[PDB]
Amino acid sequence: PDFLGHAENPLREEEWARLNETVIQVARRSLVGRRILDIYGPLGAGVQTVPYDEFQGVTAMVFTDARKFKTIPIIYKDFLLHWRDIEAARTHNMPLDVSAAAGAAALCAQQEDELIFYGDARLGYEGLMTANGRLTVPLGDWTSPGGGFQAIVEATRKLNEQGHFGPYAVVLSPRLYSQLHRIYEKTGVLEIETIRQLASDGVYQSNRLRGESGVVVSTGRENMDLAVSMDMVAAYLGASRMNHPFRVLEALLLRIKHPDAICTL
Amino acid sequence: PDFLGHAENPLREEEWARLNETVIQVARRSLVGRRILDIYGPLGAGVQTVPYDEFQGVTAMVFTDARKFKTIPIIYKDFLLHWRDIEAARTHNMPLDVSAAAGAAALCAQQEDELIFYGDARLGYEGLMTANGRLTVPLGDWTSPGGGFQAIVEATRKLNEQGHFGPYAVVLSPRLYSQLHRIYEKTGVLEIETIRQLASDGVYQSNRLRGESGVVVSTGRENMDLAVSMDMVAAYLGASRMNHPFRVLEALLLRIKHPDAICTL
Amino acid sequence: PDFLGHAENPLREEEWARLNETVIQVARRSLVGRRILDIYGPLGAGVQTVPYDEFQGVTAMVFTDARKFKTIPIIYKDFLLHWRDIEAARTHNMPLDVSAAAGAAALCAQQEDELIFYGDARLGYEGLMTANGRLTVPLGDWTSPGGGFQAIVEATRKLNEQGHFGPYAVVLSPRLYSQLHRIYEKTGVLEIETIRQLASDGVYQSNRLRGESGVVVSTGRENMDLAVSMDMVAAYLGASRMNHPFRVLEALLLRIKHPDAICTL
Amino acid sequence: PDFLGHAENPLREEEWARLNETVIQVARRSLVGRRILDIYGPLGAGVQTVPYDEFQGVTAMVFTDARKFKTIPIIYKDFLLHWRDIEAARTHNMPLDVSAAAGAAALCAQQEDELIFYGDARLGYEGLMTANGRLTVPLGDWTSPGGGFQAIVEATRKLNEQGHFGPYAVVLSPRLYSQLHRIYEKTGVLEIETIRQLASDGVYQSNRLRGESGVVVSTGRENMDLAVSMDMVAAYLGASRMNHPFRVLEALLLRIKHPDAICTL
Repeated sequence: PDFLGHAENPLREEEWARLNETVIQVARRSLVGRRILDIYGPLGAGVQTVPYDEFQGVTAMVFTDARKFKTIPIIYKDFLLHWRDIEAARTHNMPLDVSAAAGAAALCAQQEDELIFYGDARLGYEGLMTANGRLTVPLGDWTSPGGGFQAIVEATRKLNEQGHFGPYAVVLSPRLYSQLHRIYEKTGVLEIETIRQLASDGVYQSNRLRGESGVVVSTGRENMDLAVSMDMVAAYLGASRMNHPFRVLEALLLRIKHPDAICTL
Repeated sequence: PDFLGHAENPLREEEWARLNETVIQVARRSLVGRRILDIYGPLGAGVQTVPYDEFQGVTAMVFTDARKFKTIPIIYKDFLLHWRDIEAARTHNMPLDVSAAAGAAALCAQQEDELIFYGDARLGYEGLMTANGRLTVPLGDWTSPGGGFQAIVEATRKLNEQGHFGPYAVVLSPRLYSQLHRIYEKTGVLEIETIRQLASDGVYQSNRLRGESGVVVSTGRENMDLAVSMDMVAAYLGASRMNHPFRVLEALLLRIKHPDAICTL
Repeated sequence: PDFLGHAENPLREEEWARLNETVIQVARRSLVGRRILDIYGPLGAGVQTVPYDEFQGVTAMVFTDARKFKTIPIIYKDFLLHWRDIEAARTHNMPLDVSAAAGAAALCAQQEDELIFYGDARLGYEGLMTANGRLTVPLGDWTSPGGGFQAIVEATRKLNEQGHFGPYAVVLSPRLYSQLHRIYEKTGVLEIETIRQLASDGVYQSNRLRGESGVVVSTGRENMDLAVSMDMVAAYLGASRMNHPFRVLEALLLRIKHPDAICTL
Repeated sequence: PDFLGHAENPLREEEWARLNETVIQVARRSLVGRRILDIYGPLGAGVQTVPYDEFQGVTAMVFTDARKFKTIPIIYKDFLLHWRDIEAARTHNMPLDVSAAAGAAALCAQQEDELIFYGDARLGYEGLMTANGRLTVPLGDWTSPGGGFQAIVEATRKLNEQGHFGPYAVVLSPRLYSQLHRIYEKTGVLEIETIRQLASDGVYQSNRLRGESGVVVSTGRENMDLAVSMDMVAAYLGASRMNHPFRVLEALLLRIKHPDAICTL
């Protein structure tokens, strides 16, 4: 009967394909970090450590590669399919409900963006909001109509003088996004279109930022990367008590190879 | 073991293809000069001199081709891959990190744009900012709202009277770009849209220009060319001390076949 | 002529085999550390980081493998074969002189033993003489006939009470080795035979130890390992100026997975 | 991907062979009981009860085999391999780390020797230190130089008068082993060589014995056996939460078929 037995992929190939498509699609729709960072290609699930810097190195002599090494975190969320649903979908209703997968993937991607913007801060992971040498600037009197473009211009000037010209990118909190998206306030048209023309790559909004945020970054690779050990895939754990629990995995590591292209408002 | 040996392409065909794709892609994204100049097709790395003018020529008689001849410069930047990384990527992590290639290509393309806009000025190379018979015009009181469009109009009029009508193109410094991109200042809408409609080919911004710049040019071929000896390719030098150093090459020459279509602000 | 050309293995397969045999043989004869430490098998030259501990680990949740990660050093020594010698040995004298390889390998193995016993101490590497939680004991009045066996017995008792019984091993400095190897001094026969019977694995002498040393360790695996990235092989660098320089490589890392089985005199 | 699936031997045949070789090798090195007891051959994991005596047996009549029957204990220790390590070793580093297996096997073999020498004493299991009819003898004034050989001689005499001549074997505690291994103390040479010549099979040391111990036994089969249900093998339990837990099994039973060849000091 094949269901009075333990395990080894209760779902068929079509159902696995549908599940993976759903999880990948909702991840791609939700994630905002993966739209300004070039990704070090998918290395495979085997790797656990990746270099964090750039290779600039030159009786017996000993040579120790002194760049840096950091371990790759792993993000997961659990979800459960009832016993009878799979057995039905194998003969009964051809669709298999994958609502739980969508919910789990949404939570996982939200945690991913939170991890990129804020590091764990005690495990040693760093982030676009906590990187050392962050080029911090003050962003005060934002409520004044026309006081947000000034901070963006001074920030991009500070990055230009440090040697980092080229296309920029801006990630703003929802409140600041609305404030800059509502008013004209300086000379001409809405004071988010001028910033969008200044950034030349895009101005995005991230829900994970706190009340006041808004870093501008230099989108070029070799400034900041994103090591993808493996993209979001759904994995089967094992039939606990004749049900079927799964897990959606992801293993990303932000590496700030050059923390000069960061400027926090 | 193939790594206790010297040389001859440590990278496989797939890795070479990825490296060349990365370098070409970042070059194409960064370069601004190659968007207003038609390119004399890639001649191959063999050539070292190209004619700089147009052929208009008519006891024994001697005939000397008296047009002009100039040598083609070559732009390069070095980068280094560690020894173990290639050996790993051959069996371990399938990706090979090409961050260094991206950085080197960005620097090389920046130097390319600098070379086009400013010549070497002592090696004899000339440029859109230093060409003789440049049709120089004064650009003063730019800060006055509505004082930038006037200079563009007088410049395009000066080019029209010299016999060079047709589509134009404008390359402005970042400061002037923002100043014209921020204000309405004359009659109607933002005073960069009217200039964009006047130019009919595009108004671009180049980071390599100094504080005050902004030439307008006639985009037609036979007015100004761009001799491409070879596009940006990554070349392997030779394993110095069991590491692997590379070099990204480029050989371009701007030739101003007719310095009437230039006007510096 | 094949010698008016650059590179790619000037030596034939027989000569390479002889060279590798010589270097491996002298290494195996000289090394004393590899006789009390089980080796994590040769991982291949690709790997650069290995775990330093034992896996004991258990809105979305993030899991960071928190054991430890350390990079694998690399030990090398250079040697040079004259130009004409290889060309002769290809037709003239069938032997190729490999004296330089033997000297380089001896120096490399000496540095290896020094590295195992003393860590680099500033690069972060640790060693049987500097490990934290070392169970230090005082070894005074060694000159007194019969005062060396007492220290060994108290040290092995201290290890027994900590939970580490099983076979032991002892590594003594040359001076202490002679002192214990010269005198009877307690009850019966030479006071190095009783210690040898107590250790049950062997009492060895290492030249790299300073004046006063003599740790006793528990030889079992899972107490202390030795990660072998690659054994000593001779590698060819590249014909600099028509000569032929080589290099003998080695990449070992001592990992003290459990610094309870150490006791320094 | 074969790792987004549950179970059925995550390790390949080579890795299983290496694991079993490591566990068996460390067991064989550590165990001291299996060096004086002939083993009733490996019966297979199926059996759970073995006879404990020797068959000496002769309206309807009923015949009940009245020898004895005892159940075979099972000794295990758990260890865990991380999720990513197996996936890496399948493509990345060819070695698989088996340190945990070595530690678990060492603990299991230590428990085995403890079980042989001391029975469970409440489950009914018996041992060379607790067997009834043990021929107990007093071993006092051991510290006196030459007072240990006397006890061994009187013990072997007591066994000889009981009808059990033939080769003997001696298992002594570490303290008594050192005391007899340090002094000459009677007539000639070290007072452990004479006992070794008296025993004719070997004098061994076991760490599991308490402060004062030292039985001498008659090594012949049919006096005392060792029923091996199955030797130490590593078994896979099942992927709990995408990790991989294992277990090393062993099922031995000491059976004292004739408790006359025992004499406790």
